[PDB]
Amino acid sequence: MKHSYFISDLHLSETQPELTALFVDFMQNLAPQAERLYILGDLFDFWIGDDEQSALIQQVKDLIKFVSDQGVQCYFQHGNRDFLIGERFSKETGAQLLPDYQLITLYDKKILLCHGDTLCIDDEAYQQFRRRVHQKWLQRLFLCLPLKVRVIIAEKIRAKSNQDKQAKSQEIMDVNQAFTAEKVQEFGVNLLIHGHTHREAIHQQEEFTRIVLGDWRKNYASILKMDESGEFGFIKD
Ligand SMILES: CCCCCCCCCCC[C@@H](O)CC(=O)N[C@H]1[C@@H](OP(=O)(O)O)O[C@H](CO)[C@@H](O)[C@@H]1OC(=O)C[C@H](O)CCCCCCCCCCC
Ligand SMILES: [Mn+2]
Ligand SMILES: [Mn+2]
Repeated sequence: MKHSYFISDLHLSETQPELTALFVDFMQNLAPQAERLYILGDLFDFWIGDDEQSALIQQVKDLIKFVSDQGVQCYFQHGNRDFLIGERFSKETGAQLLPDYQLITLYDKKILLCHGDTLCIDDEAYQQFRRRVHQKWLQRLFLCLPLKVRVIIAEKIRAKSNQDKQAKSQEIMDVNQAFTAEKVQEFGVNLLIHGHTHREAIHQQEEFTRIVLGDWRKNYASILKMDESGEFGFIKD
């Protein structure tokens, strides 16, 4: 039974070693038997450049490389927490980098993949911040700074973002339905998979189905599985 997995929004961090354990069990016991593994952003709590080094980072890279070298096709799509991942991280892990939208053909299904933050177009404060940090010239500037200063910048940008979110309603921090519907029509799909919005769900709209990967918490790993029988669903337990 050929099958593939979809995960996102793990936000791996030394502060939370409960998820890393869940990630190790998934990568060592289920991922090797998969045909493809897609990681749709927010694998790390934050990413400040491909020269980051730590016991947790070298662990996570190893798990991806071990799954990849066994013939599993691994893909990474950027999230908002780790959009700085580049060509070096891709070579070290085997995970091929996908653009912010990617149409795939899997098990006779046309599927649109994105992280999910580009669909929250009513969060205008976030979208303006997203346009700035995605400019290549400023990213080259940021990566020229020493490793230690970028971490504090990241920890404080994280800190501000935690404040601004409590200033926002839940509506504008979720996906705009009309825009999301237009995306699906642009790519000609009946199936859309994304993360970012934290709320694991499967919405069976009339025109299409929208699968939402949830956050990983200490007691739950959100893992979507599709197989060649055309079924899909989240690995419970
Ligand atoms: C080239 C520069 C490199 C910088 C490297 C950055 C390294 C760290 C990046 C991770 C931070 C990331 O969490 C910020 C973010 O995206 N938050 C949005 C998101 O909230 P989450 O909890 O992360 O899901 O989802 C929420 C719902 O959609 C959304 O609301 C949040 O958006 C925010 O809260 C952002 C704040 O509203 C504004 C942020 C301003 C902070 C400083 C801006 C200065 C611009 C810096 C330019 C150099
Ligand atoms: Mn996100
Ligand atoms: Mn996230």
